[PDB]
Amino acid sequence: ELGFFLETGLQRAHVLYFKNGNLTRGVGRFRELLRAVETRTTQNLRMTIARQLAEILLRGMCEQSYWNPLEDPFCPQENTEEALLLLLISESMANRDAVLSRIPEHKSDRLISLQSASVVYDLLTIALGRRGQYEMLSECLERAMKFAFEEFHLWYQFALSLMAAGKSARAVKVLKE
Amino acid sequence: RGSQLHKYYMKRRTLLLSLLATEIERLITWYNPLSAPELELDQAGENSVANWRSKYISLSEKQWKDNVNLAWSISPYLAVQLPARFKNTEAIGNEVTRLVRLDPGAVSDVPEAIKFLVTWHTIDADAPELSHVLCWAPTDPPTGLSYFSSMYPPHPLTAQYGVKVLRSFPPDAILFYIPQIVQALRYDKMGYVREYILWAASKSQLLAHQFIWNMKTNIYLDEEGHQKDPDIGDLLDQLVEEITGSLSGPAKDFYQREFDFFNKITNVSAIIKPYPKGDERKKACLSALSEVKVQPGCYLPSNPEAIVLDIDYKSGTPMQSKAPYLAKFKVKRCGVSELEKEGLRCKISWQAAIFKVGDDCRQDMLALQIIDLFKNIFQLVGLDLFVFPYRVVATAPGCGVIECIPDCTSRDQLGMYDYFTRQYGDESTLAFQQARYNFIRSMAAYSLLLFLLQIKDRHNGNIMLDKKGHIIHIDFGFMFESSPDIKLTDEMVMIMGGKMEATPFKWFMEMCVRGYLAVRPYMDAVVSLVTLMLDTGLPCFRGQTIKLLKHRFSPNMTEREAANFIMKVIQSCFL
Repeated sequence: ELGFFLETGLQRAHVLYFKNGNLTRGVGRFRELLRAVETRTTQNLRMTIARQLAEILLRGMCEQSYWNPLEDPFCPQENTEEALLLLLISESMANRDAVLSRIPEHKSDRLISLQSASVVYDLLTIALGRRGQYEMLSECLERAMKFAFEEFHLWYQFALSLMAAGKSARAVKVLKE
Repeated sequence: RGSQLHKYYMKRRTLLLSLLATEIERLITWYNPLSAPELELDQAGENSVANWRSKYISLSEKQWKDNVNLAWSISPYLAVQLPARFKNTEAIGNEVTRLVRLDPGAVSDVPEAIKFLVTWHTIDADAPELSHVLCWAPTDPPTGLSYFSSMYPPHPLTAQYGVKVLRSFPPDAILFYIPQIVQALRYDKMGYVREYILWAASKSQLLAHQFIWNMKTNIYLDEEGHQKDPDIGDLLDQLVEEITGSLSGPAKDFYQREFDFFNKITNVSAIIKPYPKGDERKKACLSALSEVKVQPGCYLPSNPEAIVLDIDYKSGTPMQSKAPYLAKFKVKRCGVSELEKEGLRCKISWQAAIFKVGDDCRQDMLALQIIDLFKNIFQLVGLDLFVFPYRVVATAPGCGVIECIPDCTSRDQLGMYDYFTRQYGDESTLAFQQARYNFIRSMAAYSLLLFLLQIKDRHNGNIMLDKKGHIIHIDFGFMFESSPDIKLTDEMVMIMGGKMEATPFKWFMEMCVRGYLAVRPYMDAVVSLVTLMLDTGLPCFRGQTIKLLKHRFSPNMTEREAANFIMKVIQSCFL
């Protein structure tokens, strides 16, 4: 049903991999674990591993030190492409566990959900901004705008993205708010 | 280029002709309500206008969906206002909805433009995209509360829009609209309504008192109270416990003073309850009133815009019928903000109040709200009618405070033609004509009101005739489902001139027609207000009231036809 130490045995391997500097074998094992077909019991595991892989690939190495998942140094050809695909799938099947700002008496789960949304959209922004693509970024933040009710960060980022894309009046209204 | 300009001018000429014809027809309809062949106008052009009206009314659904396109090409605002100038075709609404859904940023005129966008689908409940309602302007409160009703499925963006529009008004409006806000808590899937309630209650003070009264009254189901509401009783009680106690200081002192004074004035009736009817009850109540002490700084909740000064210690009098009793308080009116200053720091008239225990006092509140809205509409337009909004408050299950009009003279307890003559002289004096005018002014308004609200089972005991000559209706308890649509005997018909061809009869008819025409366009607010109360399970709401109320307004008909219908109804309502 749901054991306790099998996940420990699965995870300490890559923990040792990336704490002893075995970056290549660690990322290879991460990729192979992602290659497993998802079931109803591995969604959070693939969440965590996908997020960590996206981070390490974005801030770990250059473009000239990467090869396709099938080969060994849809088929991605460059690292930001696979990172973007990972971010899209993660956000797409993440958007259905939201809490939607109820706050009747409990807040902690809402805080965790807001943290996860903030970090995923932060990686999306940092990935898409460098390549000078602003339209899809603006649409992404516009879709994301549902969660926020009294949070400054998303309003500020949405206003900046709108003003940097060409549209002005909407930027003016958001800036007024 | 010739042909380009030729069509470019011809199409706009046709559109302008149609619009001008419609405007002229509406204006001439408002000019004289009745046909009145003696009061005519130029005959030549009217025939051409009518022929053009028939010609443009004879077209089909095609070549009619393109006029919307042309109007949007000219300017979006004209296209938005196009359906208001009624054209008996639903394609205009669908085309306008499609056009605005394609790009909604062009129009940001608050009142009517959002109703073409807010419903992506009325009940289908899908497609949550392109709904950037954060740019729109605030609307009237009644429209905003529709997003929490039993009509629209819940959605976060609509809830944010509603809280935004509700968070932009002075406290007087929400004080007026209080009884619906608490009932709106039934559908609060999120926590928006409750947190707004705490925020508002922490902001001001009088609204907090009205809160506490309302959830104290409505927590139970019956007047006596033996079963509680299984739906919302628990969190209602939780809110009552939470709101009080958080406040402190002078606010706490004011709350303690006012509530202790109200309890000490409420227990008097229960104390004098054991005494039976007769003089002994009067003596006991007078002794209790002498026992009653007053702490300065209190106020009468039925009129939160005044400060009480003193009482008449020898006026305690119960009424025939349970111990409802009368009182007289000499007070002074200052305002609202000044009342708040006086309450936190801690000309002159006399009013009569009635305290009642053992009956419901909510349908009267709803009727009073509707009457006040109608009076405001009539005052804004610029007509001359008369209604009196006597205040009524419910403080506990079965416990109510009713304000009374000083110098009340009930007709039944006080031959109408004979009394009019012997009191106001012959027909050739001034006071007789003034009394007749006031009689007509009150009668037309109240006949229209009763026809609209379908209040039945009326008798001669529900009518009060003041000294001036006006008439006032009371006891609207049976309404909307309970029981000749207009009461018309022979005595007032005689008084009003002796015949239906008398001039005052014509005045009465024209005033009624003009009032109906003026009051027609607020069905949306009326429907929202009635639907928000529909659920409470009163002995009136049985389910089918909404369709009948909507149909009685005649929403799909032009001005002349509506005037004809109302005149026919009035004529048929005579015996």
